[PDB]
Amino acid sequence: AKELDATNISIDKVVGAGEFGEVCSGRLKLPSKKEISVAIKTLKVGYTEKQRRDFLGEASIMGQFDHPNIIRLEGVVTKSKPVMIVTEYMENGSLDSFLRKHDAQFTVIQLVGMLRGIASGMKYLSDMGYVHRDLAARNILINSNLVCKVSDFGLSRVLEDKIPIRWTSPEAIAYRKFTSASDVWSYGIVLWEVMSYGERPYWEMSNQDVIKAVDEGYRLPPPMDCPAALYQLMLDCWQKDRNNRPKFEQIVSILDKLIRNPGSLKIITSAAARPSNLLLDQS
Ligand SMILES: Nc1ncnc2c1ncn2[C@@H]1O[C@H](COP(=O)(O)OP(=O)(O)NP(=O)(O)O)[C@@H](O)[C@H]1O
Ligand SMILES: [Mg+2]
Repeated sequence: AKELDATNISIDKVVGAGEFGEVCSGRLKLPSKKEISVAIKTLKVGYTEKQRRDFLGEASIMGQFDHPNIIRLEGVVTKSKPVMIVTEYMENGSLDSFLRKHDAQFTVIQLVGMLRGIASGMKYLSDMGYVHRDLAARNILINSNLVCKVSDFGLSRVLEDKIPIRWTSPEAIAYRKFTSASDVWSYGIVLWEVMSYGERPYWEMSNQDVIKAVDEGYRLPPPMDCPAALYQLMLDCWQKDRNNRPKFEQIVSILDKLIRNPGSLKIITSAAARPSNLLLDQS
């Protein structure tokens, strides 16, 4: 992480709050004198050593990536207090809360563009040997041009040697087997979230029932007017055998084909006469 000079940082307004303190919008003056919009996260006063380590540790992971669909770290302030993390500004906030404001208001192709961005960021993250472990719409940020970027590296780990039940693969729930294929499972959940405009995966089902139902082969049902190609992709991401799930590169390719031939999205799926809220996948 670049150590920033605080004279180049100007804080505007508080836009949200996190575990470690506040999130503000503001401006960063770059060494070239160009000024850019940024988000500024500050570590609360009277922080513990653990809080500082976790706060800056997440920035250290973020900083190892330089990709259009991973949130960009502009730098940190550590040599004065409060400690700060400065990232690119994402005008439309978190993807799940953004989509809930706009139910049924985007085209299928717009939604597919969002999904393609997320998949591309994940392809790079997995190429770099990281497993995110908390890939969920609430951890995707979306900018003024609807570009979606992976964020929140608080649970991320290098592949070597509370976790969000609704987004976690059955094998990771069962015995902590986290791999890039468990992030592909999570991607399938994000795909359902996007096509559902921010509906909660598995609604408010008891966690024990989410675990049992999924292990028994039950899957989230097709969102309203969901293209067949996209529901099939969800089912593929949710294969019981992790070896049968697509790789992120394959997901990017699948979505690129749908963008290239939007007519393919005209084939729709539904399941109105099904016996239960979750759908048993035969496959
Ligand atoms: N780079 C950014 N640009 C604009 N807003 C941001 C940025 N980073 C965080 N925020 C906003 O700050 C608020 C608090 O951040 P955060 O608590 O990280 O998001 P919430 O996470 O949506 N999802 P989660 O905390 O995982 O349940 C949210 O409304 C974010 O969308
Ligand atoms: Mg977050």
